[PDB]
Amino acid sequence: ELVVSGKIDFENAEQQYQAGLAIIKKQTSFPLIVDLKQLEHGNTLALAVLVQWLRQTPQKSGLHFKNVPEKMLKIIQACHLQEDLHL
Amino acid sequence: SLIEVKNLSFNRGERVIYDNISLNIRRGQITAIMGPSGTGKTTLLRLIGGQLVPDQGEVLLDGKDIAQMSRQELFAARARMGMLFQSGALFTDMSVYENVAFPIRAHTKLSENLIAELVALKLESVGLRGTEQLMPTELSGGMNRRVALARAIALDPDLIMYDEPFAGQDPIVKGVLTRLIRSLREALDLTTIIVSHDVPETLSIADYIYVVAEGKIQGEGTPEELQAYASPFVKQFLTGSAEGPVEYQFSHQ
Amino acid sequence: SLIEVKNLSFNRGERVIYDNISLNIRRGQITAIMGPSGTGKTTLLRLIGGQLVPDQGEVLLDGKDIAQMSRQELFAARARMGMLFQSGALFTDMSVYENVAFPIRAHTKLSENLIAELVALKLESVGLRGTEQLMPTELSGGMNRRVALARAIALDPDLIMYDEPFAGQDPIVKGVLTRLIRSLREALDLTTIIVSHDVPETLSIADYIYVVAEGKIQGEGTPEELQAYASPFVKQFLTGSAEGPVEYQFSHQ
Amino acid sequence: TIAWLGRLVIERIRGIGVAALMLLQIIFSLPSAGGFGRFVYQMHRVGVMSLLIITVSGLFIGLVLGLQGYSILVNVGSESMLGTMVSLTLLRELAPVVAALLFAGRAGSALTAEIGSMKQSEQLASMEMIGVDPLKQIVSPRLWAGIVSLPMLTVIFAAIGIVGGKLVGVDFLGVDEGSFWSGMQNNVQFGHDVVNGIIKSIVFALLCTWIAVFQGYACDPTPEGIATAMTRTVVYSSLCVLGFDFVLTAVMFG
Amino acid sequence: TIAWLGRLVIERIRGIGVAALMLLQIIFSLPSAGGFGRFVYQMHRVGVMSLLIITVSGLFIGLVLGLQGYSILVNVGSESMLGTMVSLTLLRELAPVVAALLFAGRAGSALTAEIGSMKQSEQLASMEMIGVDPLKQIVSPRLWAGIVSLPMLTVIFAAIGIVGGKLVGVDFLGVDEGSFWSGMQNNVQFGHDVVNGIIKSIVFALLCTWIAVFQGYACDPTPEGIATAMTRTVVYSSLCVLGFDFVLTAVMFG
Ligand SMILES: Nc1ncnc2c1ncn2[C@@H]1O[C@H](COP(=O)(O)OP(=O)(O)NP(=O)(O)O)[C@@H](O)[C@H]1O
Ligand SMILES: Nc1ncnc2c1ncn2[C@@H]1O[C@H](COP(=O)(O)OP(=O)(O)NP(=O)(O)O)[C@@H](O)[C@H]1O
Repeated sequence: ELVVSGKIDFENAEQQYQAGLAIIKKQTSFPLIVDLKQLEHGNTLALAVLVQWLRQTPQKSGLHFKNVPEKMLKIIQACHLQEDLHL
Repeated sequence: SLIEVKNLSFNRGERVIYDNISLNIRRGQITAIMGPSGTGKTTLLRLIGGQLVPDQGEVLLDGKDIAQMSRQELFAARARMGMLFQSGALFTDMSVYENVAFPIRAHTKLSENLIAELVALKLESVGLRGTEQLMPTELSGGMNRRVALARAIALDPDLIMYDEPFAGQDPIVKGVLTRLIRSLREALDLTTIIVSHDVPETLSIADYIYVVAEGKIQGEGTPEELQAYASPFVKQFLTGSAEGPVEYQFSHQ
Repeated sequence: SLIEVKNLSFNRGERVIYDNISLNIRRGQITAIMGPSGTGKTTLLRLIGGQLVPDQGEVLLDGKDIAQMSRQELFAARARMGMLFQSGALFTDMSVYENVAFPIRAHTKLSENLIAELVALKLESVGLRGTEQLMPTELSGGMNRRVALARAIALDPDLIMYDEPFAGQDPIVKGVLTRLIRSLREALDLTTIIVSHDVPETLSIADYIYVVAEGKIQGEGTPEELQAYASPFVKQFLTGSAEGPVEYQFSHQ
Repeated sequence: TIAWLGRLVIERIRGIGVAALMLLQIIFSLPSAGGFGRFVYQMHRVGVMSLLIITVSGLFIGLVLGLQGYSILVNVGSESMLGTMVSLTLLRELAPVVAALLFAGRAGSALTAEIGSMKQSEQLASMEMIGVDPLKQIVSPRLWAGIVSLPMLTVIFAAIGIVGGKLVGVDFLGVDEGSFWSGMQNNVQFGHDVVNGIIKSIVFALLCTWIAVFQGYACDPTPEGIATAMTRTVVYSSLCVLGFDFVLTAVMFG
Repeated sequence: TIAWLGRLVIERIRGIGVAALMLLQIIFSLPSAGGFGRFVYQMHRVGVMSLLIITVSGLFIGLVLGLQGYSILVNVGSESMLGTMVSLTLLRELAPVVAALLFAGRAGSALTAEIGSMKQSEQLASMEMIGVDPLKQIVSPRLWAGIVSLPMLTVIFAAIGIVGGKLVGVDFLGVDEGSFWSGMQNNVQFGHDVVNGIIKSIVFALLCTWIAVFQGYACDPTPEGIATAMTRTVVYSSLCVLGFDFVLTAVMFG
């Protein structure tokens, strides 16, 4: 529903990070699904941001594998970060 | 991006190491360099646009001459490279966590939370998750190389250089390094350079190979093509035959 | 010479390197030892050579227990073997003449004129006739190593040991050393031991191979038999395959 | 034949010019760009770790001066001189020299080896490839930690030496204590002689550390180079200290 | 945590036991006289190559003693005292210590580095299989060159120091040659002001070289260890010289 869209670069990582945290503060269960295909590709730190966001509510299975960009899922699989995140 | 080096000439210690080298590093491809030891392999990589200054010729990144053009761009441009130098360097005074984290601080200004997460992701990409608090000096040799590589790919660089990664090792490790290269060239859309003496491994990895000796390129091609052009030097070099343009010192009397 | 090694055990300080190794070094044959890096390959040669004290082990030279030999028997026995060490072990303070000549003075009392002729013959047999009177420090890599070998064969020993001869990186050198081993093996009726790394080069030379890891023999056989009975450790080891009994740290939350 | 020496002299002097250039590049107070936590840490290796050696040396020197002074003074019959001479000897000539030589010396050698190792290992090359100028990370805090540490150690050395001097000169050998302390005041002063001892140690600290950094860092990567550099630092550090000690003492007390 | 120190101390002391055993074997049995004809070569790198440093330092020390002696002695008896103090100081305390430490530096680290490499390269080890005992072939002539060389250097250091003292004390600063020379003869006895300088020199020569050989011939074949060995030979022989100097001078002139 609430999607932190656009390019996550190193330079603005801090603000994109806080925007997501604000979305989390307004927490739902099931956690809101984020379309990550609205993000610009080629940024591993985008994942670092996404991982930290999910980990703010680690007890919640807020997984949206369908909305993961192909480049993002390829780095996840290559790096053994693959988990059953299907929905 | 594409990297071009043209008419390179370099003299160190009053000797010429390189004489009019002309290279085309193809984007997204694996480019490899082979040759006799002690002939400039590390030097040539350093002259790609590192810290060495050529006497003649040009270095082009994206077609632009890196010499002079400009300070700020070059500082930022440097964030696009990662390397393993010879045995591979780790800083002894830093934990593994810090060795991987280190280059991040050269170009970014991040919260402790995000720098920590990037280190965790990069260590898992090479099978090192969970070794963050150990000092690097306590690692086995197979792990020292993997830690250094995690540093090299820490900034999402476009070019990874492996300086003689296959030179001397354990067959198990050779299997692992080969796999990491295959995994990463795809996962990160990388352009890579492998410079190595161990011809049998290079021949099955690279898309394109240059054979360099005595300061000159002595033949180029895909591995299939190099085998087709048996200049005595290249042919002996790529086969291991003891016969060819090599010397022994004798004369009977 | 047949060398028996039985129930070998050896610790370096508190660490066990070997645990009941049983070897048969076959007369007139080339035997070889392969295994993972750092598992004591050199330690084993040093024990075979009698330079280390085995812990309750038995070592027999032509059936004779080395532990029971008198000073004269031991001294004379030294003239039965020569070894080429991993670094080449040349003496920097002496010219090539003395480096090859040197061991002759440990066992003989010869006129300077005959000493000089033996040096000339031994250097010729390895292509070093023209290096006479040069200091060894001025030699190129391949030449440097050949001199060291010339010393090892200076006394016409029965047994030659080569410690990591195929770890050289230069394909040209690999060509030459392979030929010298075969050439000398035949010319002098030698029994030899090759202890190395990079499998594409010991599997085509040895007549018989032991695979050693973690203080144990992991299998033995001719190159063909090792593949036939390649217990998974051996199989992946000789193949250089990934997914063998190789671990890395891993857990996630 | 002869030209061999000539080539050696020419290359060593060229090297000095390089060292001078390096000192100029490092000395500008640029390191403020990063944190100084690194400095505090570095001081651990150049200063704190060497206190044991300098302390033991100071005690033996003090006791030796005590016994030699005494066996001469008993032929003058004037024992008040133990105070005056133990103090002047240590403050003017020995603390600034013994401390400088034991310091570099040990710290000198170890520092040379450590920087040189970082060159040989390719660690420094990597830093430039990353983009962090090594002079601001590896060299800077090492040069300054050496500057602060030696002068401070010089003071401790003298302090131990004076105490060691009294311990034998007055307490075992029967000298009336009041003349010892009076002899020190008569006529060596805190505002003059102590000050000159410190000035000489600032000069020595710079010569010793500057050389140690240079010898480690500025060298093409020859494998035998580290051991040679370590020996060379000890020799040059030592002659520079003695050559300068002469010209400075010749002015301060001339 | 704490037991760490415990283990460090225990092992370092075990090592001294080993050193004692090594010394016994090298000195105790040396029958191979035919090969000892080469120690004269070995001496080249201990004695011949070290005169430049000992000579230059001897001159600076002599000149410094001259200037400091003079500025104190103008209030007590320079006409008689420059002679007596310059010669007793150099014969009793400084030639045996300054030369001993400069030597420990220049010859000591170089020698330990050399044995170290002989071991690290495995070159030394290859001799065992040739039947040539490395202690009789490699170590013997090095230890002996050290014993002879330091004492001869010690004398030269003092000889230069006398030239230095006179050069400033008598020739630039206005003192009589007559009383300088006679004063020295009146107070310096061969027995035992010259002789004790030599005795202390022999003790230091043996102790200092013994350590350099021992540490170079290290147990652990790791490259990091060469630099460590070099630093340690300087530190240990340095403290040992000062410790033994104290006891010997205490006896000789007490
Ligand atoms: N900075 C330097 N200045 C002067 N000489 C150097 C320097 N660095 C190394 N040497 C020499 O310059 C060359 C260093 O690079 P290089 O030839 O590329 O090594 P390499 O081929 O990778 N060595 P190797 O891995 O053993 O085959 C060699 O010829 C060295 O003898
Ligand atoms: N006295 C000693 N004390 C402690 N370690 C020692 C000593 N002497 C030698 N070393 C040991 O010597 C061993 C030699 O065997 P190893 O480590 O397997 O090297 P290697 O055989 O050349 N390795 P590789 O080339 O892969 O076959 C090392 O593990 C060192 O610890």
